[PDB]
Amino acid sequence: GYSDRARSITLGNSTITTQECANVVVGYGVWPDYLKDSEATAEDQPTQPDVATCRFYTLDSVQWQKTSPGWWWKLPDALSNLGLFGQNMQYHYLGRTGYTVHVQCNASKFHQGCLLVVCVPEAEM
Amino acid sequence: GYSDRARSITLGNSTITTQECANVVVGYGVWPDYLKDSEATAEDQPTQPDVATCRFYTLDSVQWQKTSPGWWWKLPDALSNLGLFGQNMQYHYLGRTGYTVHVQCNASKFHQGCLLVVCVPEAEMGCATLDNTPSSAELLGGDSAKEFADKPVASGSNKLVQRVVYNAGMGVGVGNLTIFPHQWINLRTNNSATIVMPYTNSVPMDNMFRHNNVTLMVIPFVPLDYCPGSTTYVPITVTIAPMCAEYNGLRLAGH
Amino acid sequence: GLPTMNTPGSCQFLTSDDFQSPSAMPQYDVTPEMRIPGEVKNLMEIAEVDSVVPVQNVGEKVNSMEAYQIPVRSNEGSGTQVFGFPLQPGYSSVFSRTLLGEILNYYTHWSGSIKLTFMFCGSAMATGKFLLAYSPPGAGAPTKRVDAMLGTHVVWDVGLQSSCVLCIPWISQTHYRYVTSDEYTAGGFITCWYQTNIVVPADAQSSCYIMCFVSACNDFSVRLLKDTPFISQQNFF
Amino acid sequence: GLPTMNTPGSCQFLTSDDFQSPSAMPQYDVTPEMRIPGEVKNLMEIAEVDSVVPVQNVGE
Amino acid sequence: GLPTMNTPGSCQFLTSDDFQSPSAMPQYDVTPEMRIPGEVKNLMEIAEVDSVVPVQNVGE
Amino acid sequence: GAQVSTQKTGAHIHYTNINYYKDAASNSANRQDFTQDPGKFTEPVKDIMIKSLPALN
Amino acid sequence: GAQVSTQKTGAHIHYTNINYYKDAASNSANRQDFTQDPGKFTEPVKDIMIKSLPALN
Amino acid sequence: GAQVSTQKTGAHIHYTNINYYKDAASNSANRQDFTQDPGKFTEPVKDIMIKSLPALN
Amino acid sequence: RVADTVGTGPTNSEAIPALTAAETGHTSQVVPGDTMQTRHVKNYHSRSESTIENFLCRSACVYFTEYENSGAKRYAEWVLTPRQAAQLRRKLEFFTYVRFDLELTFVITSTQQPSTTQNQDAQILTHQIMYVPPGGPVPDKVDSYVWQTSTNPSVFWTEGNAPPRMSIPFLSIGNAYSNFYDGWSEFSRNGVYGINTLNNMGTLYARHVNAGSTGPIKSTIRIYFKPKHVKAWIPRPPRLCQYEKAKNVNFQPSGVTTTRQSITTMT
Amino acid sequence: RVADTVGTGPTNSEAIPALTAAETGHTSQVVPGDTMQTRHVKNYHSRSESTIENFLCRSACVYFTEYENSGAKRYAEWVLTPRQAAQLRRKLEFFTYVRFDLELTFVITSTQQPSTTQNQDAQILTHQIMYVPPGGPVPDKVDSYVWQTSTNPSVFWTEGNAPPRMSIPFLSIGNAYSNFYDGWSEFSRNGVYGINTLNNMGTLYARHVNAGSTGPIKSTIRIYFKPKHVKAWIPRPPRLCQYEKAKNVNFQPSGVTTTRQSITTMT
Amino acid sequence: RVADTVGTGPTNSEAIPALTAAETGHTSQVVPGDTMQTRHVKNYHSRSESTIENFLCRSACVYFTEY
Amino acid sequence: SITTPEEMIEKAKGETAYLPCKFTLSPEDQGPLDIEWLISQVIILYSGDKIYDYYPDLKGRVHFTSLKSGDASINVTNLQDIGTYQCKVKKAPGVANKKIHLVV
Amino acid sequence: SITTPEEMIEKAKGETAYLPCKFTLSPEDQGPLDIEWLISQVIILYSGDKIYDYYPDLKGRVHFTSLKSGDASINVTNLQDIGTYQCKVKKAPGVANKKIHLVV
Ligand SMILES: CCCCCCCCCCCCCCCC(=O)O
Ligand SMILES: CCCCCCCCCCCCCCCC(=O)O
Repeated sequence: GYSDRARSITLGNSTITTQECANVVVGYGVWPDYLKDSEATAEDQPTQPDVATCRFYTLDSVQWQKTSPGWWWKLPDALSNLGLFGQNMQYHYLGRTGYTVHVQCNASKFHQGCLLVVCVPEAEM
Repeated sequence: GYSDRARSITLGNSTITTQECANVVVGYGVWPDYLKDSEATAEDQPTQPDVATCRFYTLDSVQWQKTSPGWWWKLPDALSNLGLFGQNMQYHYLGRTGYTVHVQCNASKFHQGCLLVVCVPEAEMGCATLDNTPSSAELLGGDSAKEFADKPVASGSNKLVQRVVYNAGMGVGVGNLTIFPHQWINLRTNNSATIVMPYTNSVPMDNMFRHNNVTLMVIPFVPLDYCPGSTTYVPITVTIAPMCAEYNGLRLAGH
Repeated sequence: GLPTMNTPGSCQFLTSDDFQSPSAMPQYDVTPEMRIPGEVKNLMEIAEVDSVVPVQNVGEKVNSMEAYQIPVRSNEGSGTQVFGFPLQPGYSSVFSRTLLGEILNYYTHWSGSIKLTFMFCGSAMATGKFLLAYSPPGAGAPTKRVDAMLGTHVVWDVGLQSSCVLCIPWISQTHYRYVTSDEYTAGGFITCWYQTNIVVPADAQSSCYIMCFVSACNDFSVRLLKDTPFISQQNFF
Repeated sequence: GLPTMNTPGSCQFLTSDDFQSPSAMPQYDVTPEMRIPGEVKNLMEIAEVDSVVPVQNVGE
Repeated sequence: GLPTMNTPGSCQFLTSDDFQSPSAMPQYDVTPEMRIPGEVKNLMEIAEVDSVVPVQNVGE
Repeated sequence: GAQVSTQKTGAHIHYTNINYYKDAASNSANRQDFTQDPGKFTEPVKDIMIKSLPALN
Repeated sequence: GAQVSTQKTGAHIHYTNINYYKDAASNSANRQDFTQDPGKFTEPVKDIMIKSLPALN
Repeated sequence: GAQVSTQKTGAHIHYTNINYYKDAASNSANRQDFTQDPGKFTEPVKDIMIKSLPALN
Repeated sequence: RVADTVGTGPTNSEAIPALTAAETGHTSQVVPGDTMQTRHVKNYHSRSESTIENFLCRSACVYFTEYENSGAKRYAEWVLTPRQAAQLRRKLEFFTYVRFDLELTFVITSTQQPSTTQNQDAQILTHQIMYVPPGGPVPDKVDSYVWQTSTNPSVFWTEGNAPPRMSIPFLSIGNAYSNFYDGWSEFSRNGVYGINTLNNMGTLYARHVNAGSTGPIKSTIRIYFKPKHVKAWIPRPPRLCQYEKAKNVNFQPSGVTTTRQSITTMT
Repeated sequence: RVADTVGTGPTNSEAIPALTAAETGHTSQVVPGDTMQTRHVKNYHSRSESTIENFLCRSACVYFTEYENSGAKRYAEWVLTPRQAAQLRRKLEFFTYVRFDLELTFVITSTQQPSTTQNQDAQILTHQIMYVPPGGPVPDKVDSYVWQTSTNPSVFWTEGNAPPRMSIPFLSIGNAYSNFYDGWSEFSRNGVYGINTLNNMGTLYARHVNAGSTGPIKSTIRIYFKPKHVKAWIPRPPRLCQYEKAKNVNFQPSGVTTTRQSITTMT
Repeated sequence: RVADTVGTGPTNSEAIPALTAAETGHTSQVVPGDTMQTRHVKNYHSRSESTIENFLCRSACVYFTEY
Repeated sequence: SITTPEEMIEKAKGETAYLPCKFTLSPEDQGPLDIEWLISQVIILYSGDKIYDYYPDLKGRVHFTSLKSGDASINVTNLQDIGTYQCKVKKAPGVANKKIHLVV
Repeated sequence: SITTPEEMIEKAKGETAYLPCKFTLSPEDQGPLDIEWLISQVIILYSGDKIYDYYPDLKGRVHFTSLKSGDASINVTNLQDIGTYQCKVKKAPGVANKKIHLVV
């Protein structure tokens, strides 16, 4: 007997644990997988580090003030200079990958606020 | 469907009920029982009141201030003057018993503090002087608090006991005192701590008046804190309940 | 007269030999064992228990109960360092005096994992997140939260369950490590940063403490019995 | 020449040891035992007997 | 006391003898062997290999 | 009446032993006694605590 | 031709012994001979005296 | 529990041995271990080279 | 033998092995495979050298004393106690109650003392070691009738052979030796406080059977204890403060540990 | 046992056992019967004395030191290392990695030193040898409390008996001893370069338990290593240049071999 | 091995184990269970060290002389 | 084992000074008993079951309070006497001593 | 083990001479630390965790750069000082020494 508010995620040598959370949204009902042999086009063999890239990278924090409009990040551009994920994409010509976005904002009972977290594909600006 | 945070203990004509608690520690995995026929040595028959002693006795409370080092109690010496438990041990020569220690400290969400509750068997304590030994009525206290003291006790020709909290009066690290059965009271979560201790000794029965089996210690690792306005007087209360107690060698009263 | 021949190593005394010897008290009746609770059969049952770690052993804190406490507070920033210390269970000032560390001081080699439990000791209204990280040797101590993330880390979220466990695994080239300070068999570094910031409401204390307990996993081992460097006897007491 | 090795505790005399020793009078014929009454096999048969106690051991 | 007798050659040290001796570190757990390539079991495997011969070892 | 036991070897032999005294406190030490039970010191609680489930629910 | 006997142990092991002389007064002492009979010194009467009954009726 | 093995004799006898310690690093050396395999140092190639055939054809 | 590490993979679930409560004693039984991805690794390491028998069963000097063959100090005496030294005492004080057989070894060495006598051609010295049980007669002098050792166990040694070793059975009226005692011997609770009350191990006497020369000679005896067949109960924390006396646990308060420079300092 | 020679006869064929390519490592596996006529000869020669065990398993002195019974130098110390001597080191440096149990033997001899004291009638000397593991306390003086040897293994010897011998198990954190190491202990690559980085064998201490006389006496101890149960990997060429230091492979360039008179000279 | 103590209870009867005659040598063979209530106690104590062999078989100096 | 070996006693002048040296004989200790009082050189001596009365100033002033039972205390008088008194009790197997500091 | 035991340092006059003696303590070596600087007769001495300032010409000129960590170097000044300096570091189990030649 446990509480659905508690969740743990383990990827690579990294873990995150939540005491209060809502749920996990799984995109369009699809869990990310590898490229099949009937959908591929490139002939040469792919590399798959499998552990040195697929872990958790923590970006710089941002202060939420009383008059902040909002923030945006490009997921491919954000991890360009971080760890071995950046190095692999630098040397290679073609890269295919999926992601997860854990956003953490903790406040006391007295504090009141609302934040919308959405992922936009082809978010041309 | 209930919550594991709620517990009730019934002994004799007494009960305790907790709304918030951690768990129950059961000593060294042993639940206290009576003396078998292959482990006994005394011939004459034991007495077993079974109800008039094995109940809950509530000792005097102690104020937890912002600068309290800690407190210690001798479990055999503490219940010497309380109820029929004291009277039975007075008349008899040999006494064998087990105990439980329910320590209660309740504070609000705003209050923050940490308390360590540990039972130490054969907790021999040292004297301030290196040549002499601690006097009685200085180490022992009847229903009394017997608090510790940050910083060393002065060295002179006096049977004073060394009360340093960091050495704990035994000359060992205060942190490593987790080797004995211990429970932590965290004001933000745990409100009380329950520990069950089986009889532990190198002999089957022992004279309760001249020997102490265990020493209960309550030490605030993290101090008590709050903001102006909240309640300042925050007390700690201790209840002890002898379990499976038996006595032998009835004679004239005294010690 | 059976003809025999004495080999080298006769009539010598060995501090560690296993021979039989004639009893000086023949036909002695020992007392029948009674069941005393809590029997120790191995020293690796004393080491698998938690022990408070003096992380703040700075200045005169060692002469106070303040050494055990790790001070956390509310600051106008993020990614600041809470604490950090090397992974030397027998030699580091931080672990030399804990149960497991004291046991290691009687051995030359040690090999296994290490559990580090952290308990939050603030108000029940205060909330926050911490990043606990372990970095393998090769490049120096991480100086930023970003450098620390690249190593083994766990993001701890304070809630109903106050404690958290970072399990430092066995990453070594050799099979065993040296209890004594050595450079070939180096340990690593263990650091703690602010994943977010401590959030406190009004009329509550914004300066909290954490406590750290250290123990061994189910795969710990030790070797080469030696003499502890801690005890010193001037003369027969 | 069987190779052996001497352990500590050799060539010592123990007031309470149990070893064999070469008899100095070989092939000696001892006298045949006769049944004498009242044989003691343990010292706790001498102790289970009553003995007058000097309680008034005062002065002369 | 088993009667024995010491033969010549006792209490001597031989640079090339084969005896047992009491271990100074009792119940020691050695590291499990790993397979390292190229194990030598005899010195006549080092000798069956070719080696360049200095035939013109004249003067400097 | 001799006892044959196993020698302490590495991983990845038998030896013989006879008792020459009648005292049982003259024998050699018992070095090969590998038995552990840390469930007394560690996990000394009444209600069993599963690892995956929460501690206090 | 060796004799195997029991060692003296506590309550709540075997040992081996061989005789190397031909004299029977060279052997070791007989320490394990536990036989008592105090009915000679204590209770040395002719008519048996039961415990519960009176001595002289 | 004794082991009987063969002695080193000329060409063109058995001996007895017992282990008296419980350590496995106390026994005598292993002198009679006659096993060779020079196919590692000599002939360390991938494609096997027969003697009679040419080396490089 | 130690447990082998298993292999786990990526996980997204409600299970929380890491998050727990240290308020309860319950030492978390988590393994690395719960907070990261691990590979399968067989572990052939064995928990053998850490057993209490291998820990305690090694000889350790507990007391060394002198005597002469002329003058005033002609024999030596020492009540049996393992608290004279620090190394053996600290190791034994990891536990509250211990129960073990004891193997005793002695090392006796003589030394010719400075004098002015001439023509000193000494003979081999023989030494006698005698034990007196709690209550036995004690020798007033070096030629007392006590040395007849009718019942007391004794040992004679001629200088030059292997040291003398004897084995002693568990001697106690209790069911275990007590390293720590919290209480008094007298009921009135006014007297000796501590383990001293329980201890009763008798006295040991050593001396020269013969003079052996006309010049002075001083002999020294060192005693070595080895615990065999060990049993131990209720473990307790190791001694931080240095020892002061042999009868009690009197100590001087000292720092919990050594100090560094900062809280983020790596040295 | 060695292979027996077979018998061949006259041959005229296309087979070419002799002609081959030494560009490939392939050491030609030709036998005399391929380039001449041979007779059948049974060979009872056995390849027994050439095995690594028979090669390495022989005692060999590695270090001898002195101490006194009076004055300043009262005890001796030596970090365990087989590179002190040349004969044992050269034989061990035929291989890169070795793994063997060690048998230790000591030879202790005393000598009465010149002085002017009178009436010197000495007693038998007893010597104590003590081992300190990498991290153990080391004795500051000759009467230090370190010699209590509670856990350190030690040995006592009375002058006149067979030498003292003990057996040591493979002690290493690795899987094989390394005779040669190419690298550094520090990652920054600026410090000690060589095997010295890997070595960690502890220290050995020897001393007189008693003085034994009024005149000076100097004792000397010689240490003897015997490798048992040997395993060896990856052979390497024997040392040509003479050794210079014990920590490194520093050498002085020397001639590949000795010189003769001509290229056709037979001497 | 020594005898084990048994368990008795309250008794009101004509039996008189305590009352006896010491005029006769008859050493009273009474046990504590006859004059009080006792509990059952197994006794593993053994009468071994008291035998005449263990009592007398120890070396003892009888005479020392010079020449 | 003499209780409170380190002790300081403050007694006013004109009042008899009471010095207590109570001891507990060890079971191991079974030898002739000797009790000696030192003033820092002796004031009184008990040996072979005999009491001897050593110090000219304290002659006729120092006497025992009880010795065989286990109490070897003295009661001094006519204080003027500032000094340290060491009570040394001797048993053949073991020995103990207590030092008392007297002011005025 | 002191790195570069044989070393030669050429320093111009009027420039402080920097002499470096960095060492790596052995795991076997666990004893009291002593650092001694010889001029070929001492300029400075570090012993029992105490620094002593020996040479009249170099008095008030020789001082350590850092010792406990593992660096025992000195920084001399007012060169005129041509000589050989031997840095000898002592641990109870093992000892090491480095000699530096200074020109002008
Ligand atoms: C010549 C004969 C000598 C025999 C001497 C026997 C002395 C035995 C002493 C045993 C002491 C054991 C003390 C253990 C105390 C403890 O473990 O706390
Ligand atoms: C009195 C006890 C003495 C015990 C001393 C044990 C010391 C063991 C030293 C082993 C050294 C082995 C070094 C091998 C190095 C190599 O093969 O390259």
